[PDB]
Amino acid sequence: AVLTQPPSVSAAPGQNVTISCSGSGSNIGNNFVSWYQQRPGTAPKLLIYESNKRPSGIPDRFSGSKSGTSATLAITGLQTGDEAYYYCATWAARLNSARVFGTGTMVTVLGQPKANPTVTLYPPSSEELQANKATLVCLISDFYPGAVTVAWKADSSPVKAGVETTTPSKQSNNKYAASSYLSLTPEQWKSHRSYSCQVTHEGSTVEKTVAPT
Amino acid sequence: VQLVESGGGVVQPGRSLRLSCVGSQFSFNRYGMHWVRQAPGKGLEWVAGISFDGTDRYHADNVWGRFTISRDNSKNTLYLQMSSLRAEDTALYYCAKDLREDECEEWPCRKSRGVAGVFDKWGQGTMVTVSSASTKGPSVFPLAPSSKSTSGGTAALGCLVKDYFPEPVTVSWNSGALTSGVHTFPAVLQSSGLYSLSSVVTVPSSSLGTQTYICNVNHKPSNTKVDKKVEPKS
Ligand SMILES: [Zn+2]
Ligand SMILES: [Zn+2]
Repeated sequence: AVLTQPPSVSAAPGQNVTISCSGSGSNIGNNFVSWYQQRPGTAPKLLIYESNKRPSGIPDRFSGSKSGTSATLAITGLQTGDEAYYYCATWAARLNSARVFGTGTMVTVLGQPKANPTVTLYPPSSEELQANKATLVCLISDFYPGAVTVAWKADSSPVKAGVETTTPSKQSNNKYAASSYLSLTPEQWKSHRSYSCQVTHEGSTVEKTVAPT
Repeated sequence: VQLVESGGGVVQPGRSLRLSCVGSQFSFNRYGMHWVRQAPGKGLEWVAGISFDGTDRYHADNVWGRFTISRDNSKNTLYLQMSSLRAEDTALYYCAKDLREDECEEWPCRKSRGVAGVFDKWGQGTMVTVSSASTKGPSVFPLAPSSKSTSGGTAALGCLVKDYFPEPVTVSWNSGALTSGVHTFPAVLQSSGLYSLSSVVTVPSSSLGTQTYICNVNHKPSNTKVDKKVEPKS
């Protein structure tokens, strides 16, 4: 079981944003929810506890609500320091291989125009195949805001095993970059007609495809 | 309120490790405590929890039967005894304080409030790495341009730097004579403990029959350098 959150939300300074946390039932539906903030190179910080109560020192901009199996965090008057990751949590969600924390969500304070990712997908080199290894490489560059969702497919089928993906990183031109690798046996590689890398960013998904020679 | 973690280093699978978190500037004996972990660069994951006196212990199912949380209030110290480590246990381990202030009401403690499951204070954390990998240099493979690039526009050519340890690795192109059509990406932590990254450069397609392109990888921790020529091939 999981507390699913949106991968990302974005807004200009001063605007309002909302973040959802959906579960059940046995967790949210009958239990308190807490929200935590985490800025890049620091430790998490409690923003909300008992659904809507703030600890001391937390701006009144941050508010929490809860309805049915969904909880919600709300930030009014977005400031630049609000750009961070946000996680929802409930102490009930530990009880069956389930995760206490949400997924969670990246909040972006817009400070430049949005940019769609340039996606490049490389098949395994012949040199790597002669070494009895196959690695598919998906490179995603020059996108903003810095949040993407990468998914792999083998022909029409979805893939999750053998996949590793990096967190987005700030390039020199203030835009973001990321990469995803799909590690593979030449048998697996040759067994399908094609493999595809699907990158999702801002209501758009670009899929690139490669096939055995 | 201060939480300081320690004990986190590199370690091999199957073996063991004991993490420690010392707390100060608060009544450590009145609050429950939690161990929470964060693998890079992912989300938070609650590992273990303990009440103020240690009568009530909680462990995630990921670690049930191989991790054990404990505390010594006489020394204001929290302990996480990890055994049978796995590569999946590789993460940054945070010590976190439970929100609820607790005292015993009836006489272990018969009647109590218990932990709340809310983490109001954290402590930067200590890194635990599980890898059976000793120091070794990378294998470099060419990421060749698309065949459908001949004449006209542009082409992305790169090199894949695979299976090395530890960090860091650096990549240049043509000995520094080529510095921007260029992206060098962060590395990934493969399941084998070994690291991998890629570097790509975008150039004109007409230049792919005259100009030679070479990626220069440097991996100092293993005293290795690798120069790889990236050809269009057929
Ligand atoms: Zn670029
Ligand atoms: Zn297939």
